[PDB]
Amino acid sequence: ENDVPAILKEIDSLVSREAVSAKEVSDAAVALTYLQVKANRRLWGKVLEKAGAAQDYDAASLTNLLWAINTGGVEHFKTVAELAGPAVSLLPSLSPVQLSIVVEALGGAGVKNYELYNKASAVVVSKIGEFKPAEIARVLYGVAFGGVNDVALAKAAGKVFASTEVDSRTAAQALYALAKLGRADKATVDALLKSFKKGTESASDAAAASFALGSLSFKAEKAIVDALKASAGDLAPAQAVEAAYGLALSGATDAEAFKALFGVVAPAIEKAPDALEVSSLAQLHVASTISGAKLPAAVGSFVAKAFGLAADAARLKRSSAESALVADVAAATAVAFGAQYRPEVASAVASYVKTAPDGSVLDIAITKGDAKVLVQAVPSSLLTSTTPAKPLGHVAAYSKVREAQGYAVAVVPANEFEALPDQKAKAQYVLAAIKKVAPSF
Amino acid sequence: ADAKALDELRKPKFSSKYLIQHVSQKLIPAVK
Amino acid sequence: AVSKKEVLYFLSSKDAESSTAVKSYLKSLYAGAQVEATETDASELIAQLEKKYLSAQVVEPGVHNIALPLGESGSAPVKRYAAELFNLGAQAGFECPFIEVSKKFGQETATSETVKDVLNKTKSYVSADYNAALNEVLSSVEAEINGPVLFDGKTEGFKKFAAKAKAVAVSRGLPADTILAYCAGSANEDAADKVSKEFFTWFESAYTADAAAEVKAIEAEAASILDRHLAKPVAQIRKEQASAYASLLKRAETAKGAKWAEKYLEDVKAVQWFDASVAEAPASGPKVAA
Amino acid sequence: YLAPLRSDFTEEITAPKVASASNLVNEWNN
Amino acid sequence: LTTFTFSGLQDAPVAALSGSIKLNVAAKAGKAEVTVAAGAAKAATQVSAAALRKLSGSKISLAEVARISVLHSSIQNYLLSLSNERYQLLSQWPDFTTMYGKDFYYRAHPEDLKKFYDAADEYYKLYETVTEFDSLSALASQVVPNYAARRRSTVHPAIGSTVADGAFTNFLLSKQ
Amino acid sequence: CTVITAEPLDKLERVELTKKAEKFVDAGFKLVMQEKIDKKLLGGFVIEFSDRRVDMSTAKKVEEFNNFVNKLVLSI
Repeated sequence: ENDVPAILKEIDSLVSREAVSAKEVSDAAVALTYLQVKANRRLWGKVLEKAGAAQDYDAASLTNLLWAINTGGVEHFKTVAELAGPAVSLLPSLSPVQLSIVVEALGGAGVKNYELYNKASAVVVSKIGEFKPAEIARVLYGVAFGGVNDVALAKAAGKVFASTEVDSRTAAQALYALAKLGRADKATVDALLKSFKKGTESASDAAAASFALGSLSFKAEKAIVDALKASAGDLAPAQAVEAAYGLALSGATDAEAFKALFGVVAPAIEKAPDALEVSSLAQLHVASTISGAKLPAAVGSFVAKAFGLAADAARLKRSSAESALVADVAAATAVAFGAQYRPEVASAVASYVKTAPDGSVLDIAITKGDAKVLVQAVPSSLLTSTTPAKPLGHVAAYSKVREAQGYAVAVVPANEFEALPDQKAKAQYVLAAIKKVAPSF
Repeated sequence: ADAKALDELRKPKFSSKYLIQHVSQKLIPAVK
Repeated sequence: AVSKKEVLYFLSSKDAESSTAVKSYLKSLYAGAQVEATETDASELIAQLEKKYLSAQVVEPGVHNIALPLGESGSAPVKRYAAELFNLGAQAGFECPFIEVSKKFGQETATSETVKDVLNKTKSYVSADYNAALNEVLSSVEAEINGPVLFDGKTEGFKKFAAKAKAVAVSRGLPADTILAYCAGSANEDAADKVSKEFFTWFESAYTADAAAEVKAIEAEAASILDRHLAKPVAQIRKEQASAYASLLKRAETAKGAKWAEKYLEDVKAVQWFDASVAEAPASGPKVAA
Repeated sequence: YLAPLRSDFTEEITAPKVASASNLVNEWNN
Repeated sequence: LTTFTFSGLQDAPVAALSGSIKLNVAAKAGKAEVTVAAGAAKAATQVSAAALRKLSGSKISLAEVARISVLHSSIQNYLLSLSNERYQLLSQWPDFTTMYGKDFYYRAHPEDLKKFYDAADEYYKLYETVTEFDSLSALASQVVPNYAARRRSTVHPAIGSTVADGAFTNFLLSKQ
Repeated sequence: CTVITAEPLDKLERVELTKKAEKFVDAGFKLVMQEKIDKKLLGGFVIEFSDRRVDMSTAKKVEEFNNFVNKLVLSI
């Protein structure tokens, strides 16, 4: 009366024919999500193949199909991005719940379709009271992870977040969206923090809200920390390590919380060390050095190497305007410690390039004997999008993880560095930024 | 023998990648 | 294995055989083995050369995993192909392609004095249908100046030239106003939101025209190769294709010890195994160990 | 099915040289 | 996908749109009972709202098991879909085996009967070469290397004409 | 003598350049200098003695580097 392998063989023989319509493949995908069949992949591949194969799409079949692709968590960028044809072409024929589901699911897979995001953002801002706040958080998640830096939808979202109480899921998704956008809009974050009162129904919402307030670097609320330490079995290693990274970046000293989060991932990393991307291993090393939460002995040195690999990876893929910024800031550093003629500047800048103890290469590293100072450049991607124009939490993480290595990091943001008109001015700016944090030099 | 893996099959087969790697490994130690 | 400046490129790439080698590298890291120190040397020419010859090793597995949208209906298949090429570009180290070719114009015309040097030394990196339309307006402003238009911007003659270069630029179909105001930036972001919208909707139109033009060229090239192929009898086709395949196999067997010939014959064994696996179970395809 | 492996870098950014759609179909109708 | 998904048992699909598989949810505030009807088999499961949030933890990461590559499989797919366009107009050739009889022989002029016989052999040559489907797997391997050399550029893979025109105008119309 | 540079010389750049260019007179002569600015040099220096020239400027260095890279890729 309940037998799952017979119904799996049913759904496998369901979409193995030649002429599957939209409704059959859509309900096949929804039925695969409702049984939790992540263990089996080829049946999922048949579903995705027939989903990219069909040509007709009405509204509800595409909405259910992209909902199932989202909630089941299949990533196949070709067949998801090929759903954007009917997703664009049916856009006033989609209801607002359908529009939020489709824009959220195409945003989650990173479908780079600026036409869909413009023609969804105009439908949001032209009819805002037509949409529930969860629908606006879904469209904000979609337009934020779809690579659009749209501020009009962000302000129209913050209005509804200011007026009406939302669910902690809705606030968590919207905070994750603004953390992808990098707004750090305090006048909305203080509202969206007020949905973490009754305790969240899930752990993923609390984890992504914690990483959201880590990447925006606001504050821990001590409710989301309690809901995370009290629900840390329901998080993936890529989710729990991201939660610990957001928790350490928000300045948390709750060692039972970080211990309960590393108890997820240290058996996971000791099971397979090579499953996770090295970005999350560097985030784990950041969370393990900032909060001081200790790890097993074969994990600590290994992720210490992984952070060095990630720092050199972000260095080799420097966006060539940041490399100009590092050249200019290192020139200002070599002037401020004394090099007036240009070969002196060139020799000092070429000698300021020592290696860190973990193998990574430091751009501007000075040693006056026994103490070491580091000059850091925060180009544009690690800034916010609001008019205070402050750095994000990744460079504060970098400053905290280099300050554990015996360094005194002085951060030079590029919002302030690019105002000064002369090299003596930039030299005095970098010397004041160094002499505030390491004044002995 | 049969049923190789999954990651052994996602590799695009006759792409170059190895003429270029051989060119780099016989170029950069010969140009430094 | 690697020389460890390859492997910093392969960390963020999501290609398959880069992932397998980097997972084996991380496995060797776990067993008490140290990382190699990055050489903090090799001045700017070697840096750009090694960047150029190691970004090829990330784009070239990445191109062959990108399925073309050949003969598909609509627009969004071209958007899939072009978005996947933008993702490949961001994973191979290159930037957004607009700022990449603007960086190339900054690299090519760092030391140009007049606009005629600009239209000379960047002829290959721009369309000739636009370059002729700029050379005619260059001659038109050159006749009234009766001197070469120097590349400063303070000039009145440069302003009269640019007011018609903007005219031919909007005559081509790209609105030059929104592009100049986008890359030139604004202070208040709520007033820059609409110009970012206009720049991005032009830019999406532009890269779709780029990818669709490459798809039209591949469609016509495959159509021409097939229309030359269907004129042949099957005897010539069979002996021709068998001879060309045997010639390339002998060419890749003449090299021994090199990595590329070894991997070539390895993937030949892979395609022979794939024919055996499709022959053993034609309802399920290849046998994939799960 | 195997290709000649070329490792060369296209410097020029040009239009991709669309070919002519050939006269095989009109020949077969003839 | 991203590391976090924000959907599941909230504005979820309620019913099926096809009769080939029927789906009826019973979603309550805590849990949900999905009694899905599919053929001669049937399943009635039990999921809560935080039970769907455990779905997108370990991602699926689909991939395409191909013979040579996905690119070469797509060019071979287009060559087969062109060979269908040619084969459909070899499907509309008139039958000549109704005119192989000797009654149409001796009423026919010798030159015109010879040209009819050569036309029939020409049809057999066309039909034998348009269904050499094992040759497309190598016929697409000549379209690949110029395309792979055109994506392996010194500036960007997806760079082309109009983006370079836009950046050329943006480079020129700024102050030098 | 004639020394060519991308920018005008700094006064320490001048003394380093004088010491590096006095190596190239094959006598006990007190040769003088003449600075000139050509922007198509990308840094470095060219010593134009009107009898012997040394092109240490990085325009010829990047040109010679491109020719060497091209001479290896046609052999490898």
